[PDB]
Amino acid sequence: GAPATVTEQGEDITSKKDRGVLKIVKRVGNGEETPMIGDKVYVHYKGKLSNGKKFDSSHDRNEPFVFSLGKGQVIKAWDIGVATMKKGEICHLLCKPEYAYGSAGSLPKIPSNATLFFEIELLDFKGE
Ligand SMILES: CC[C@H]1CCCC[C@]1(O)C(=O)C(=O)N1CCCC[C@H]1C(=O)O[C@H](CCc1ccc(OC)c(OC)c1)c1cccc(OCC(=O)O)c1
Repeated sequence: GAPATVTEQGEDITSKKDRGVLKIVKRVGNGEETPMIGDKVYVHYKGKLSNGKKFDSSHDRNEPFVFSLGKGQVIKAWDIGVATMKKGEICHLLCKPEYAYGSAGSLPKIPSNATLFFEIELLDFKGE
């Protein structure tokens, strides 16, 4: 499925090139530039365990997820990934536990040492 496609075809977007965060652009965004650090970003996402089991989706509450980019308000893979996106883009990310919830996890739904799949749609962003 989609996780396996990222494993097989994904671009390594980490600074360390350790395959910790892998990305495929699924829909090219029409936006010109990536958001700046600090900007308010508006996203819709689907989150799955590596095995494909759904754990959360913003589409279940019909509400975009909103955070400030690059401020450590979310897991490291998200700060890394969203920073590479343009407005309107949908990407798939595969995130090793070092760049997500590590040995601690996010219990009960996310276990220790989980590799996570996310589809992120960058709906919009506004300058810090
Ligand atoms: C099973 C995970 C669910 C649980 C219900 C809320 C969303 C959820 O956390 C999720 O789907 C998720 O895994 N997210 C949410 C979308 C952004 C990516 C990821 C996330 O970073 O969530 C943070 C978790 C807290 C966090 C923050 C910073 C971290 O590193 C610096 C970090 O590392 C382990 C962990 C998040 C942020 C804000 C709100 C939130 O949940 C809603 C709430 O608390 O009101 C969850």
